[PDB]
Amino acid sequence: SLAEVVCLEMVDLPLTGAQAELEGEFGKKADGLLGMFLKRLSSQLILLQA
Amino acid sequence: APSLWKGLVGIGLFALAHAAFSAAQHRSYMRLTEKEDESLPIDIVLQTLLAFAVTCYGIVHIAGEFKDMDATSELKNKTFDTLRNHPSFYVFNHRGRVLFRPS
Repeated sequence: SLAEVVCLEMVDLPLTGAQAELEGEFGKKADGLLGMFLKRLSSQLILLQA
Repeated sequence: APSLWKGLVGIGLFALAHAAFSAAQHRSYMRLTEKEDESLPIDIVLQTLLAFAVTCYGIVHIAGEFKDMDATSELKNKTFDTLRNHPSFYVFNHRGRVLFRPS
């Protein structure tokens, strides 16, 4: 049943685990300077562990 | 004092490199997401400027020579007694030689 094809489309893949983690970690709505610094420190620690 | 300046310069350079790495991670995240033409966080930008200003303060202190222009001041302490003897003409005929000869 794959001979006669009427319409065809291509779609991408959802995401990558590390990429999704980085995207979620960057997501900030409203924070102070101390908050951004703490988030950056946490990200650096996670990178060091990895 | 120079060691403190050198250490401060090194610490500032390390902080600048860390800020560069943070900016690189931010741009790597940005490439993931469509559109969202936003700038990098101002906090890390201010940290970058702080690291740039601190490293430019010790870079001037590390090499400070500023010798005196006038040519008379260095020979203001030198005595004619030392100038009287020269390294070319040295006669090895003195009473100290025969005084130190036994010992």
